[PDB]
Amino acid sequence: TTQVTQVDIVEKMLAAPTDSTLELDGYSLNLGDVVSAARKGRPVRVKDSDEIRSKIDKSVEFLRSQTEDAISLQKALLEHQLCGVLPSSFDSFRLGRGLENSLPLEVVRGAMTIRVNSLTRGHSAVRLVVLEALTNFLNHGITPIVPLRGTISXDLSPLSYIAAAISGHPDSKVHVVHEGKEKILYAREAMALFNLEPVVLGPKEGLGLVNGTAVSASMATLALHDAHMLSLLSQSLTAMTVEAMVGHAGSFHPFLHDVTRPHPTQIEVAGNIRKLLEGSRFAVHHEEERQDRYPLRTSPQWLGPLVSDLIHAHAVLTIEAGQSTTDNPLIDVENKTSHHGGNFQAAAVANTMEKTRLGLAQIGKLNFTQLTEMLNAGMNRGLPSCLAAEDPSLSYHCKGLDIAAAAYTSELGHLANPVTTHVQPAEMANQAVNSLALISARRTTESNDVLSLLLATHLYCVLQAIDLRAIEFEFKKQFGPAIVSLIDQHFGSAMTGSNLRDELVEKVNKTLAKRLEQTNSYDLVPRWHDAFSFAAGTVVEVLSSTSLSLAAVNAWKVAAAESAISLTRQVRETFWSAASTSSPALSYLSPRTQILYAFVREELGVKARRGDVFLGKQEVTIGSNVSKIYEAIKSGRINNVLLKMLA
Amino acid sequence: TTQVTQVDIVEKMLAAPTDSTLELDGYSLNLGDVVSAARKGRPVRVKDSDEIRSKIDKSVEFLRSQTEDAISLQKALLEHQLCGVLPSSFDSFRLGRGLENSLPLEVVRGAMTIRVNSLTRGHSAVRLVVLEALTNFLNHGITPIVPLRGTISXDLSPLSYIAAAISGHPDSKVHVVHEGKEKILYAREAMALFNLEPVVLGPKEGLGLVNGTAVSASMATLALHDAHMLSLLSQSLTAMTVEAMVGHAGSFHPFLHDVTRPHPTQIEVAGNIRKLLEGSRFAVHHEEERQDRYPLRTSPQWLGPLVSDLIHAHAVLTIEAGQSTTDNPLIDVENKTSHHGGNFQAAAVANTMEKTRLGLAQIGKLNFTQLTEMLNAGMNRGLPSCLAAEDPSLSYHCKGLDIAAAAYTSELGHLANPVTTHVQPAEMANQAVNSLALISARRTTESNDVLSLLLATHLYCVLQAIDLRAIEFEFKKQFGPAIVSLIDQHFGSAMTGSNLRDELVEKVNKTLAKRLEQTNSYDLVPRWHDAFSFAAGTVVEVLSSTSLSLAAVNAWKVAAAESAISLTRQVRETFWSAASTSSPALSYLSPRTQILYAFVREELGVKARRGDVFLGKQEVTIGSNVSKIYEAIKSGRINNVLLKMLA
Amino acid sequence: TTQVTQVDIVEKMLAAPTDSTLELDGYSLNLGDVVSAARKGRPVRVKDSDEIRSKIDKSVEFLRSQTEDAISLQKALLEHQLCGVLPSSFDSFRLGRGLENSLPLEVVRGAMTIRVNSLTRGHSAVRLVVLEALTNFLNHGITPIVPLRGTISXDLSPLSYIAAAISGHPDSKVHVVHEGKEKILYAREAMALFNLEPVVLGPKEGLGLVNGTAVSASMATLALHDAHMLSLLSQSLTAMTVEAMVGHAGSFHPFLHDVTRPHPTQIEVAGNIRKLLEGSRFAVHHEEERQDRYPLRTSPQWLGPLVSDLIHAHAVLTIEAGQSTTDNPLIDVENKTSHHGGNFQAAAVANTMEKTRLGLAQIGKLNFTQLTEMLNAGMNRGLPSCLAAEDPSLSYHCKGLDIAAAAYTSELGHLANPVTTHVQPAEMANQAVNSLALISARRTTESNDVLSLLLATHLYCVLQAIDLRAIEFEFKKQFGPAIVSLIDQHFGSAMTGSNLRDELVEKVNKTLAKRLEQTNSYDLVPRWHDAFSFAAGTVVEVLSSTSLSLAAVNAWKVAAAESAISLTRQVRETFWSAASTSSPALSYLSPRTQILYAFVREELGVKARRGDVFLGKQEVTIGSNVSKIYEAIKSGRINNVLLKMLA
Amino acid sequence: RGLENSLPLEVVRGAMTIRVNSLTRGHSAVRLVVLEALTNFLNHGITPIVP
Repeated sequence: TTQVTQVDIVEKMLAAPTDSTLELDGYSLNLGDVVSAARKGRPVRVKDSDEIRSKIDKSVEFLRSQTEDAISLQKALLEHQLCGVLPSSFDSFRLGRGLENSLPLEVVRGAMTIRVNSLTRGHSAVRLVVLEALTNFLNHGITPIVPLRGTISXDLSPLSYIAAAISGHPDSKVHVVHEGKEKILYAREAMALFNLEPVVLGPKEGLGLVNGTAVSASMATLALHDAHMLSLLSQSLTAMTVEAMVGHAGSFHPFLHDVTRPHPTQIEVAGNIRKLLEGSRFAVHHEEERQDRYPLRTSPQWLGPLVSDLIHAHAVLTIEAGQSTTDNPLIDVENKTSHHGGNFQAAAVANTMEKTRLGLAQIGKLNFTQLTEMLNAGMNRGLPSCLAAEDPSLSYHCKGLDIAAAAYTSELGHLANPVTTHVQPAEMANQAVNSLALISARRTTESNDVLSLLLATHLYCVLQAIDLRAIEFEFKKQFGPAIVSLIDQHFGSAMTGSNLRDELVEKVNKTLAKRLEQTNSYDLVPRWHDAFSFAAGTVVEVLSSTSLSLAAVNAWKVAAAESAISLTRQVRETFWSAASTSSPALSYLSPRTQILYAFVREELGVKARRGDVFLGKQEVTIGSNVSKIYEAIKSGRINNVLLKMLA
Repeated sequence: TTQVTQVDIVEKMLAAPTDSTLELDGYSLNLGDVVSAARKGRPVRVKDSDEIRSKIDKSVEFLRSQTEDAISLQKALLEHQLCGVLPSSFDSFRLGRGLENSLPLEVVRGAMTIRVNSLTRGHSAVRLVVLEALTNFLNHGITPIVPLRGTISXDLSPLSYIAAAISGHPDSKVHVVHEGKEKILYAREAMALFNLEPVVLGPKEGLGLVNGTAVSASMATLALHDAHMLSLLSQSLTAMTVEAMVGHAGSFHPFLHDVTRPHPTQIEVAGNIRKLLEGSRFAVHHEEERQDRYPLRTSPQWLGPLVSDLIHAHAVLTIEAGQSTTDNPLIDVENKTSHHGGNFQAAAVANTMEKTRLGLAQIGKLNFTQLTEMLNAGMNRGLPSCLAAEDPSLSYHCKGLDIAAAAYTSELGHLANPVTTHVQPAEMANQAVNSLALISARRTTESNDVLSLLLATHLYCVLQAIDLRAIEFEFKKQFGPAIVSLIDQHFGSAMTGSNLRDELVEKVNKTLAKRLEQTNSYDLVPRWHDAFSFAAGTVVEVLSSTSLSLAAVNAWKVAAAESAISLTRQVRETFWSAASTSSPALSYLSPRTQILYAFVREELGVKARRGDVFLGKQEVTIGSNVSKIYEAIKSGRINNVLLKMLA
Repeated sequence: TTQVTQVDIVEKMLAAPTDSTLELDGYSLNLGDVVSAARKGRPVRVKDSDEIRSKIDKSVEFLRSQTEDAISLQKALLEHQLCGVLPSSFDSFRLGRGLENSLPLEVVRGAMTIRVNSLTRGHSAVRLVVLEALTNFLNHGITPIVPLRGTISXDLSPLSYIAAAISGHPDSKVHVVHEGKEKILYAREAMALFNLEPVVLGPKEGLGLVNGTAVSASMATLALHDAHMLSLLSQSLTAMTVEAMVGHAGSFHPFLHDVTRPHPTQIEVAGNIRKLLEGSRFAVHHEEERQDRYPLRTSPQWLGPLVSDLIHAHAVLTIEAGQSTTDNPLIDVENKTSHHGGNFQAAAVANTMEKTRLGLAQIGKLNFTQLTEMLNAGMNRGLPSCLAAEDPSLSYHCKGLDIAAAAYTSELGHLANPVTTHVQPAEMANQAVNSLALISARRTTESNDVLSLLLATHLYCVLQAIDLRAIEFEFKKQFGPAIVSLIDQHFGSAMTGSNLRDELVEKVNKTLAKRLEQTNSYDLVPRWHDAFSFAAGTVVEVLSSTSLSLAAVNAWKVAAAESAISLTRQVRETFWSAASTSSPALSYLSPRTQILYAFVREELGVKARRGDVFLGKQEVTIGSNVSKIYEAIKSGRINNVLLKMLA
Repeated sequence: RGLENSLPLEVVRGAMTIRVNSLTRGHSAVRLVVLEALTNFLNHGITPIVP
């Protein structure tokens, strides 16, 4: 639909407050909201309504009227569910290790937020003091430690650990930061510290808690949120690769989408890239009288299908996470009746994770092909061998990254296979079909991580590639006239009263380019002597009817190259002398892509790399720098940059 | 969205005329249209309009104004494309074998239809006579033979074999039916049989003919079409299994979907099933004081997500097949400019196919779990062992089908893995990313096929099950009172003046049912003696205070069992004596599901099966029957009976 | 182990007689045997021995001593098994279509052969007359029609259709050839045409006939057989590509395998390639002072692992197909005891198929990367653009095949995913684990097929490449001196008494080669003018101190280029005028690889291609030719030419 | 948490052991003092953090 783009969605999510308290009313909770609560420690509370309180209280009352095994049964439903694996002791912990078998804290916080929001719909019949137990945990930084695996997503077990924690189970353990450091204390031990009192689960109040898809919906919401970002970064990387490659903006022309193949997201993607490329002095906007490969040229038709899936996933997950009661059985109250269904079958969130993971693998394949092309000397239209600043003979700057990019891409491929086709006949066959939503959600989450390493690698590389390209442009700017000059100083007199000027200038220059594009692997000196050497053979053809010794041309050849090698060395020192805030790239880069350049180059401190050898020094590794770009993506810091350049 | 459902789409598709000529205008082509013209030999033609003819002629005229190599180049860009593999001779052909390496006929006709439509948009710049070359071919049943494999769906090769066929190529075979029998002639050797004249491609009139998605879009349209039907059949099968299982309709109540988890497609599927179940005597509609399993109870939330993808896929494909120019370059006549993009990257159609194939596996899994549960004596609530009409000892009716069901399901799982993750650096890396659309379409088509096998098998089995259920019902109808009769005849006098009446009849009936549930694998005689034998134990409890000999009750037992044995044998013969058109099943089945039962039991001839042993003969095999149902699905005959019961 | 190689196995298989009758004795059956009897209509029979007949009769006699229901039960355990799907009528059949849902003929014959062999072991307890029922069927070309799908390879159904065919079932069709043409008759309607008498199964003589792996083992044997050939063809293709690429044979030196990484199969493959490369004029054998890519250089370590699996698979299958009773129960006559186990769980054969299918994808990938590199003008060391004989402008010879290659490879990837991970809780859960052997065998067979398409395409392309290489060689042979000639004719006098001779000839030749490497995409005229134009620049350097006009050298340039243009055009016509049996390629190709070249260029008729444009005509398409090579692989005709060049 | 993006210590220790064992075959041409650098790391519980 040409109304609501991924960007609209990202801006909405990014607008979510982290300070103001989030109010759960059972219907307006959105994806940006759950993410702010899970990761940004946003305060959370069941909306101060009365309507909400009444329907809640009414649900409970309707049940009270239909005291013994009611509580006992709950204990029996919680017992068999606390069956997951977790480190038995703290002795197993090690530096940077220890909690691998536990669900990420943000997933648990997001799960509790979604758990409460749905219980406010007055269908579950669980006391308001129980929902409050959960919001207090969230507001006091108390997060239950729950096993990573064990659920088939009909999320009974992980949810039970949450219930056990609030109900103060003896073996229940929780996580919490106690001024300065983080600790893992027992449930009743943590609650004691914050003056919180353990709740006591009553009639059917246990199924109303352990039933549901809150844990899946939570991790899935975190994953879709991260994937949107990666999607927009991919598009930004495309625009910047079009620039570094000196490609064509025309592939993103409205006629090639809006008109001829009106897929709303093909239009959306082409529109975004078109926008990013506007005002670019790197990319080509017109031609007068040429190829440009699929990685760049077919990028909208490649990413477009993926984007609609991500937009679709967003529709599904906002309904799932903010407007659905996934418990069972459910009460109708106003109609005085209980219904037995299966709203706990998280096939909806599983379906979004399966589709997103395949999409994450398609985005990675696209960007990999663009990046590997740009890193291929015989394909990147002139750029230095491995994006090395100095002589390639002792510099292979990005070769390893080119390799790492393939490694990430391969892994995304395997990760992309479906999880939902591996359903087993669980629970004495009563749960013969289960969604496997959290397992799918977990796989998609790893794919986000792997794509992030790939895209952080691509960003690092294009930056370096456009700086180099900026250097080529600075050089060309001055060498263009210099060629004309050194020509006349050596041939003007050699032949006057002829047309041996406008022609020799046009053919020499046309021959120089032709050869220099497939000689970008040569070290500086040999490259230029090779260039004009070929250029000489061109003068011999235009100036056939002229009086000149072969030593009178060989002098023009050694002088032309000499100037080129001296020029190039000049432009280079100028660049490495000026701070990045003054980079020559900032005068060719589009105003919008210039925003990401500055973010990485200025705010993240990762600069262009000269080359250990040349510098005669081993500087902070490339990896240490890629790692910094990677971390900006995982923390989300880059999100606003992306929004700002695409808004 | 709650507007437009899968049935709304199917209805619209099945409304596509087969006789009325189809006029292509570059924007109105439907998926119902495309299908009628490819599988229903519906006449096609480029709409008789001046507008169409105008822009067509203009696109050409624009080109003609920017001599020799123009045609040559197109004899080059057609030479290297005719590189697929196909039987070199007819000496290879065998009985029911020979064209495995050729593209299905209907796919070619559809591609032909789609090719033309897109050409009418005037972005191509190809003569109208050429478009007519294809239409004539379609109108005369002239379908070229094209290799099954070879393209990476950037579909150059497949299309080339279509061009060379209407361009009269010496080594360009085709397929047609010459009154009575079909044959495989050569291009000009078939066109000179229908008065057709082979066209000659002019300037860039080859690329505008071989650059496109036509072939993929065609096969994808046929696969999505078939998948829509299978998707409806799966819901029908769900309803009928709820009946055969004497399950609960409450799982499809609007409160458990429309109100609690408002996913449009979960509501859509729940509604469909609720409908089909309305007025069913088999399914339960309300209790009064259970445990339906997930295969039945969670079907809406299981199928809902898949349904939304098929509906999303329809939106993608309609725009692709009926409103997009997937060629390159593209001309903007009313702007005097040529555009170089990449609308040939069929990622859009591959996306639909990838998601559809996964959906087909999810459907298969659901129906399999339903079917296998219904075939499990320990889970099917009292149905006969293997759905055998007579004694189980010498009857294992659907044993093989349960196993075949698992076989088809397993195959569906492996088929569902993605194809788009196996992209290769094709064509000197220029085509580093390619959609693989046709290959994916091909795989999805195979899943359509295997699901058809699974659903045909499920249909066969559910039918036999409800008849057997009908018989159980008729029996329980007459046996109920019989029990109350023989009870007095033997007791009554045994203890008059007390309450040993209402109680003895309740408890005996109750204990009689609890033991029959798990004894449905016994023959008939021992089964019934087992039942009342257990009952007699209940008698000893109720009639504790009474004067009766152990032989007095043993007489009651044998009598009861004898009555039951005779009774069941009676209700059976009554069933097998009456034509299916008078089957007692029609008295319990819902009005809507009865339609499917009648379609199979009558129009198909596939009747219930009593048993080869019993009947002392070997009648047409189970398979031959299942094949009938399968053949009804593949031909599309069952399509209107599906719309009929759901519309 | 270093004993027994893949070739040793192939040799042994291709040594299986087709005329000499095959005698089954329950322990000697080979995989070469099984194949000859299923694909080579080789006569089969239960070895004429008393021992065999003794234990057979004894197994029966043991049973007969522990009347009615005995036969009935077997009419029940055959009823429910004939549940597969197959065309209900012949009105469905079409040209080259009709039996897609039936098991391949050869598979049935093989299963038939294997069934019998296992029965001769006397563990079954089935009459000898029954075994003869099957042998006769095989000897008379009577092959029953059995449904393609249905079994989970615990292969009850498929086999049942074989029993019912020789047991004379009314609804049990079969296939046979009645002098001249093949037909599909009924059981007794075909046996009463060959004087055969339908057998009647007695006590437990049905289970001992339908319980087994026969069908899976059969298809797996045929697939492994084909895979062995493909595996050898892949190594042959590797060697020929090293030639066409003028690569290095050093990568196959024994020190880089036998000594440094002693993996038996890496040594085995390295040896095979080393061999084929012995005495090659194309491949380099030693330097004297490079960079072969992994597709060529790492082929032994890439194919080695896969080869070991095929050899391991052979060991598994031979024991399975020729020395195992996969029925149940099983009788130990000389111990008076019946055993209940599970030798019908074909996990063994599924294992072979799963690993073989993955291997087929690894092979395809390797050969694809080799082929696509050879087709890349920028990587193929000087070969013509798309392997076009004439000017590239109007010739893109193998463009379509590079793309088809990627297409086949992508398909191989998806096919390679496992099938054994999709096991379902079949048959009321009694068969909770089942091998899925036949389904896996079926998939592996398809990979055999698609790899054949890929390798046939690779073979076609390498052939064209070496001819073109041969032409380059013949040209370089005569051009070398020509350069040294025209150099003196124009220079020499220009500067006598100096060293401007040995130097000018070296540097010019050197710079002439460096520019030709990357100019192989130019037509011919501009190409050569481009070359010496660059050369002239080198002249100006060497002949710096000499009296010569710019028109003096420009004369040399044009002269040189003119010479080259004429020369190349001469060596070309010399090539196209001589029959292939006299192709200059035979002078450079290794003795062993020449065998493949001759097999294709002669016996197959597939000649090099000059170009439709140039020749001013449209000759048999590339595809029709590739199809020939493909057909040679499928028929197994190329098998002996493979053994011939490797033996 | 913290070291998820690093290879497990045992893999690195096993890698160093295998690295040395193969360098003793006299095909690599790497000084013995270099192989010793690796065994000392292993014997002193020094394990390089690797991505």
